Amino acid sequence: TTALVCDNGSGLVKAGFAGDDAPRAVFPSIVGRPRHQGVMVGMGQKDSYVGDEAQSKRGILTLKYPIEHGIITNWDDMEKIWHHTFYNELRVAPEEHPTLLTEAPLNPKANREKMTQIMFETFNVPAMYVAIQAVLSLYASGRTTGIVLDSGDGVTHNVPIYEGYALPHAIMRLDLAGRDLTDYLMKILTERGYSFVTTAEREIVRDIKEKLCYVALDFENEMATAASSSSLEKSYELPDGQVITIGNERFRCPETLFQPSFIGMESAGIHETTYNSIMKCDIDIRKDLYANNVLSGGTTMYPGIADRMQKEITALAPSTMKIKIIAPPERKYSVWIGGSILASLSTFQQMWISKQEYDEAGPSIVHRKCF
Amino acid sequence: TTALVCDNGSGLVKAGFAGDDAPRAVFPSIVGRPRHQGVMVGMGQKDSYVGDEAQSKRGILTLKYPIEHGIITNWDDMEKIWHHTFYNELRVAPEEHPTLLTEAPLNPKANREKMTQIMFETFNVPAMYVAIQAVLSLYASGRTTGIVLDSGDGVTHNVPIYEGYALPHAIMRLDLAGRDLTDYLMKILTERGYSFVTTAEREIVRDIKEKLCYVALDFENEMATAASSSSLEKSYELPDGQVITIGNERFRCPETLFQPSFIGMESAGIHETTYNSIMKCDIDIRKDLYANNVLSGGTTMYPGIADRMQKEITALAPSTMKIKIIAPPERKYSVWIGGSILASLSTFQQMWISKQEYDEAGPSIVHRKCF
Amino acid sequence: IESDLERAEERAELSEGKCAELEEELKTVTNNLKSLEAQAEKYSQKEDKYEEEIKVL
Amino acid sequence: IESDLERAEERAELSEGKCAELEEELKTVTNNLKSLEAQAEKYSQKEDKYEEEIKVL
Amino acid sequence: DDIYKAAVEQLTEEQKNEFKAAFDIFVLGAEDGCISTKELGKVMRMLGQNPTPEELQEMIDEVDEDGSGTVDFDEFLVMMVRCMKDDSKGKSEEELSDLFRMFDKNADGYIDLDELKMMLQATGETITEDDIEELMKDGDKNNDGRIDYDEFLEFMKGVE
Amino acid sequence: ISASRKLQLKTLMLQIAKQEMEREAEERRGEKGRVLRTRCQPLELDGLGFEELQDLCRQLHARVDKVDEERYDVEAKVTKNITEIADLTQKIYDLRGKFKRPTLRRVRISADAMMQALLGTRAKES
Amino acid sequence: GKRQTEREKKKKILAERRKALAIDHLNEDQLREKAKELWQSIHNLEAEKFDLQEKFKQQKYEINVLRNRINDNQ
Ligand SMILES: Nc1ncnc2c1ncn2[C@@H]1O[C@H](COP(=O)(O)OP(=O)(O)O)[C@@H](O)[C@H]1O
Ligand SMILES: Nc1ncnc2c1ncn2[C@@H]1O[C@H](COP(=O)(O)OP(=O)(O)O)[C@@H](O)[C@H]1O
Ligand SMILES: [Ca+2]
Ligand SMILES: [Ca+2]
Ligand SMILES: [Mg+2]
Ligand SMILES: [Mg+2]
Repeated sequence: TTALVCDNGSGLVKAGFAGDDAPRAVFPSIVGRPRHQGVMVGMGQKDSYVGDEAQSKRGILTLKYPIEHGIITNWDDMEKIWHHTFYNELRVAPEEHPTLLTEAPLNPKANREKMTQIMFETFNVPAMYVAIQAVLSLYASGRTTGIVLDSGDGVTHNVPIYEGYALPHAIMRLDLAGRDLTDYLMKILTERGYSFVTTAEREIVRDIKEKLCYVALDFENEMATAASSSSLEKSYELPDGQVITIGNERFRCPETLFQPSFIGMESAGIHETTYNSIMKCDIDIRKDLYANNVLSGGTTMYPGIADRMQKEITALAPSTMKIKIIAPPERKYSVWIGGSILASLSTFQQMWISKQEYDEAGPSIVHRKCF
Repeated sequence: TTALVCDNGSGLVKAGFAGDDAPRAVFPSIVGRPRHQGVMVGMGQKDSYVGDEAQSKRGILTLKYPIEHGIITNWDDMEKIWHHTFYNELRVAPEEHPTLLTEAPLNPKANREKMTQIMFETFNVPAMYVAIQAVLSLYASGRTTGIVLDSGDGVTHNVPIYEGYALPHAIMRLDLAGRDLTDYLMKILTERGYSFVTTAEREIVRDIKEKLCYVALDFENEMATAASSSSLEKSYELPDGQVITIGNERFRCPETLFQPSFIGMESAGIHETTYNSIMKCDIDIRKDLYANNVLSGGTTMYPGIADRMQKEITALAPSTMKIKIIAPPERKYSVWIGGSILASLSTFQQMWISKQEYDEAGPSIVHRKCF
Repeated sequence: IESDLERAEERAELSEGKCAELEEELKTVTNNLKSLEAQAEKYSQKEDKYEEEIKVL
Repeated sequence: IESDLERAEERAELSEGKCAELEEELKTVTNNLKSLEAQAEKYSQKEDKYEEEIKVL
Repeated sequence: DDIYKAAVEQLTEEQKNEFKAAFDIFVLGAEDGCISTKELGKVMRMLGQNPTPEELQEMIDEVDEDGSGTVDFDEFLVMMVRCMKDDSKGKSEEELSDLFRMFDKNADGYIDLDELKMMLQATGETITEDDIEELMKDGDKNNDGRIDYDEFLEFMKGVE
Repeated sequence: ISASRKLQLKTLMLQIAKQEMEREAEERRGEKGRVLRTRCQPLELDGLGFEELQDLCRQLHARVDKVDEERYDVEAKVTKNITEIADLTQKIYDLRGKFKRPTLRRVRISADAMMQALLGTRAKES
Repeated sequence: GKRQTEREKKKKILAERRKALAIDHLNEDQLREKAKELWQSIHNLEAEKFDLQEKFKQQKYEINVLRNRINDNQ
């Protein structure tokens, strides 16, 4: 039979059968209970709208993501999300399909063990396998080397790989991602008068960020230009009218990636953690990693980031090496495409964690040889 | 058995069995004791004529409404009105019929508790339920969202509802209604020479208001036109002859709705309390409320109000949203039609306040789960 | 006529949504074209420089 | 209501025309982008050969 | 109702004569011959009660193929059989669902036209291709060709 | 065909479908009985000493426990299906119900009943 | 304790569904009687299992039909 390539993610759940080009169903991972009282009788009001249904009734819900930073903080809601994904968005019972979840690097063990225990006890799948979210993004590019920066919505991690041999001592995981950029944008919008507070209006600020923000090639020059002319002010229409005008908030929101001091984080930007991740590698594979830097994940879709990052790394790196940044147009679904490719391989067909194996060793089987 | 859908109202009591299209008996709610001495013996003169009987002998009575502004100020008279409604206008003993009263929003608790205590002790009904007068008017329109402006004769209230979930923090109740318009019309008629003082002549002024007054589309232009031409002066024949001619009093009486400063009230008109009630709602359901504005209640029957209100709201609201005002021809009985529909539902059949429940918790049961 | 109006409104809404999506797609692809053209110009310059280096060495 | 319905249908027709034009633009730009991608690949091969010759010299 | 409509469609002497005698009694003010709306209301008022004329007008024009305020023959039969509900709407929901799921041999939740016409052949009743088209168009609400259980019940209304 | 004629046509259609359901259920029962006969195979009892009967009892108890766990599994599946079909039926009702409130009239009595009330026993056919 | 609830549920499935077996105290003849009783029990249990399978099939069929009707109406 065919395998189910699910990809929990944090912000958008992407799923679909193995062997295709794009995920079949992509929908936000939010579960929102209603918060008001409700007076109409017999309206058929449910107790929790999940997935894309709660992005249409969000006016009277309190949306809450069940995955904070890669890790899962609310297991009941995550179980509800998985149940919805299997039964309503794909309509395939899990009793007859292997599953291939994905997990960020350096995550707590208990999260992974609970994930496998749920998949084997509640949904009762035949066999499931957990894979690191960066190796798949390297599969999708058709490479076999390269250092991949997978800046998702929950957590940004940077896994270097050479000739198929991952370097476990050079993984640099940073917890700045799309959600923190949304919060920072929502916080700097208040400098013009627009106040978004409700958890429903966070979605509106996310839409503003997606449609308007861009990464500046040079930060100081843009700050000077936006403060003199008015060629940058782009307007946007809220879900009820009252258009708003975003000035130099456009390139200040995604600039947080390269200067995490804006949101008070100490660490260095995504332009310098890649160079540090390279320098921890051996001295003889640094040229190949320099030449095959891969971008993935949703947050790396800002217009103009593949040039800013290249300029920064070229500034840091030695002058002789060639710096090349692979930015495929299908960046958002790169991890899932790689997952489909991996699940479609014949050599991989014996790596699944078969159910009888789980019955013999318990949920701690995932840390064992079947990784 | 069938349920009795009574609707106390303030000015007209509307009642009838559940499941029909129109109330069976509609009659003014006035109780008038005779005031003169009376010399004929054996004429069979009663001590209090209630309902529609006191609108024919009103020449020698002192009519007094038992409901001032939604609240009930004279419980003995209200009990008399209910007794008349049950026994003479419907001729069904209440011992064998559930009842569904209606109550304005934000009313004193003691009023509701006394109402249920009367219905359970004096009339001894099997089960009664109290419902908010605006949710029913929303039932009758066949919608499930929308913000309903129910401008009755006692009190005007504006309850917004979305997807069946009422928003309790956005109810704007204003105490200007048909009765204050009658008093203001009676007060401005004195500018031509016609003086109505007696409580019986208030009924004549009410008839004048119903038959002649209309809401102007633009107030200043109408004031200028009525002061130059004479195309507006419509005449009306009193109950004894001596026709009267109403000039620019025609559109000045109902204009008080949009400018409550005329009768000295501070608050804003019904055109601006609706917009304020909308703006208190969440940012994502404002479009639906804009598109589904519902009118109900008797006082919204003035010829030309559904255009004036739409013009005013379109002036206030953002230019992109579409403003639509639902004004069904059966506006007056909209609340009662909705009450019939609600009482005819199968899902609602277990929400009644059964008598044994009242015996166990006292009259304070109404504030509890059985709302 | 009211039902007809509702149908017209929904058709217009769908058409506008498709128009917005096409606008976004064209914007993205045009940005890609601009970036690639700049890269090609720089590459021609680099190629000339490399040939000069070959000759001198 | 009739006047509003007529205006809505006219709006829908205009939006459909705009969508058709956008489709045309998108396809044209896509073709141009593919051509320039091939050109850039040729640039890359030229650079590789020049680099190798430079190393040898 | 279901028996009465069929009986009065091609009735013998008795109940049609009863209807004629009812009209003969109704001539006390209303004598239009073919019962119009005003004569119908006058008859209902002279009966001795004041019912809501909405039911009367629904009987007189709603079920009609004309709706002209007058009373036809089969239209009056529908008026007579419409006071009660004896025709069991073409079986019950459980029976209809069972027959549709065995009808849905493809288990797709819809009945394609091919299996529809094959089942119609399996019926063995009188054949009427125009009636087949009418039933299909009753299933052409969204006009997807296939007929779901909703439209199936829609043209199964009153099937006795 | 007349309207009544096509109503009778669909009535015969429903009768044919009901007969098909009857034969479906009959074949279902017969084939499932045969299949159980294939699984639930009678075994010899006589001629066996104590040890053989004890071993047979142990095997039977093990199979009982196994098929009982399997029955629990299939019953849980059946319960899930019941819940899901109930939810789907309720959703169908919501999409095509509730707002279906008809003209509930207590004055349009049955033509026979109304005619009798206004005339005595004149209406006796319907 | 919900996780504990499901774990004790499946534990009771694994344990209580097994019943009390007592055949050694039953003599050769009583052993035959016990074997017959267990034989009937297992055969009836498999009959229940097959009926559950068929009922689940029919319920899933109806679920498919209702969901398809929902898709048609939406
Ligand atoms: N076109 C875009 N432009 C800018 N940011 C985007 C765009 N699309 C998505 N994002 C950001 O990326 C996030 C989605 O990232 P995604 O790759 O789905 O995370 P995950 O790894 O959990 O799947 C969104 O929250 C959004 O903030
Ligand atoms: N046709 C009409 N035109 C103008 N005003 C009317 C009309 N009918 C009723 N009214 C006003 O509305 C009042 C009746 O309102 P109603 O809806 O009966 O109040 P309630 O909510 O108490 O039932 C009357 O007092 C009258 O002033
Ligand atoms: Ca007619
Ligand atoms: Ca079919
Ligand atoms: Mg990801
Ligand atoms: Mg009222």
